[PDB]
Amino acid sequence: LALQAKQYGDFDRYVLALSWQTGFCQSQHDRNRNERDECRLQTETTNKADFLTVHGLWPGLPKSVAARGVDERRWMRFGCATRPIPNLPEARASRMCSSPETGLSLETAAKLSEVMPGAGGRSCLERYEYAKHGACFGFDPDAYFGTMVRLNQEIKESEAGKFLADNYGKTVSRRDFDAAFAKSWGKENVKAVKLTCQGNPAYLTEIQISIKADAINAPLSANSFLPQPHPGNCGKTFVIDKAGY
Ligand SMILES: [Ca+2]
Repeated sequence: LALQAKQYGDFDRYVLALSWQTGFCQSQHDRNRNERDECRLQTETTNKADFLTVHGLWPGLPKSVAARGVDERRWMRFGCATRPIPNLPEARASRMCSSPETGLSLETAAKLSEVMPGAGGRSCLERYEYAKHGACFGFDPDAYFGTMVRLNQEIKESEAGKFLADNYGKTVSRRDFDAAFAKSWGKENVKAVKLTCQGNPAYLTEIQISIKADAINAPLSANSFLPQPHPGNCGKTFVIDKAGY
């Protein structure tokens, strides 16, 4: 089904936030945070591209919301719980299972789990994600999570995903990562990607991709992306973190 906002649809972009799952787990470990079940075993996998998981799909600041004194910072911090609007219940990162069950179908839930290891169970990442980024738009949860799943697949199967797999555990350059993204998606769209790194030597933790709001329901092409000014904190080279701490 098509992902469509019922209200507040006047935003420019979605950010598809993809974790480099091994690096995410590495960063939580490095910062002495309580280990998550998704991370515990440091389980290896045949297609290393499968470590690129879905963190979320984040609408940008709606113009209606911006008009009420809400800036980017507030929007990023609170999403659907921004005051004075949309002012839906706050999603708490420390208590993700306190957010409502999303009502996603069992079929969608199982597909989601494959690419979002923290979905469901007593982890509930998808509850938190929908509460912060979807509930106030009235997104259909199946359409919303199905879209995340599809987009993640598209990235994974692209030259960008193959680059991560082919360079698993290695130091890569932004130059070469960008060339890989460009191969699939166009040189003009390299700047639609923000890369986040942690640690020293720095390793990849997240890939954020800016997509035109009006393009979200189409398979990704050179026309789907919204380049942005912020490349992220990864610097010129960084490590594609391997499973294990
Ligand atoms: Ca690691």
